[PDB]
Amino acid sequence: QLVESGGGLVNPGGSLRLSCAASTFSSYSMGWFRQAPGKEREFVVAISKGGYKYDAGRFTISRDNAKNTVYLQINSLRPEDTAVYYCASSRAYGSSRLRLADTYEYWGQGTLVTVSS
Ligand SMILES: [Zn+2]
Ligand SMILES: [Zn+2]
Repeated sequence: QLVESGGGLVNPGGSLRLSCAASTFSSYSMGWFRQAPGKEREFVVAISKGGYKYDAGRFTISRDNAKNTVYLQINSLRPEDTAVYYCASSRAYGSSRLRLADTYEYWGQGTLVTVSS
């Protein structure tokens, strides 16, 4: 029900906007996670149903309910940022449990971001 878009080749120090389009979006808290080469999964950032954000300050989140979309902005890319980025939706209200993958029920396919130069 979720599709991430926008990944690609990007420069260190650059900026990148990813989008996660949802197929009743307003009733879900939305989170972004990432899996880098080697690393295990990392929480990135989440925005609750109510509009409140939970952070892991280069990664920011907005939700356009009227476009059924959540955006991840990465400002000032770093080599650590090479990863597949996953969007996820949870039926939970906002809490620090939105930093945990186990809280989410629906997930996207991921979009790959490669920091290079
Ligand atoms: Zn914060
Ligand atoms: Zn809009």
